[PDB]
Amino acid sequence: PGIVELPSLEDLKVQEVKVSSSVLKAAAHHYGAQCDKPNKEFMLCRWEEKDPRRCLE
Amino acid sequence: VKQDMPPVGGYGPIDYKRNLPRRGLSGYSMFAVGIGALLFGYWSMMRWNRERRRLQIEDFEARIALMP
Repeated sequence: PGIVELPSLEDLKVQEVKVSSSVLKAAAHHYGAQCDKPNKEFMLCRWEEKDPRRCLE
Repeated sequence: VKQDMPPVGGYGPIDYKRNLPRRGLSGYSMFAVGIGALLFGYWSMMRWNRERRRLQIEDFEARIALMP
């Protein structure tokens, strides 16, 4: 039918938070308290518009 | 002299009684002990269950805040 429109690798290269996972769990509560305030905007963007490649910024 | 074997001076008594001391107590005491220890275990189990419910909700908070 129609082609897909997948974005570029130069936009798909952000440095991860390359911590391990157990410390990421161990710091999670204060990660949810102070930060994770503007990512409910992200999650609402995801659940309203179900398109990753649309809400990646 | 004579050296047979008679009973020398007579032998003492030998019991033949059915001597059963009936160790233990009444059955109503046994039901009381059983129900009491059982209910003790129930209360302690209830308390530990709801403590682990609190910690399980905290682990749910971990998986919620960890996800995005």
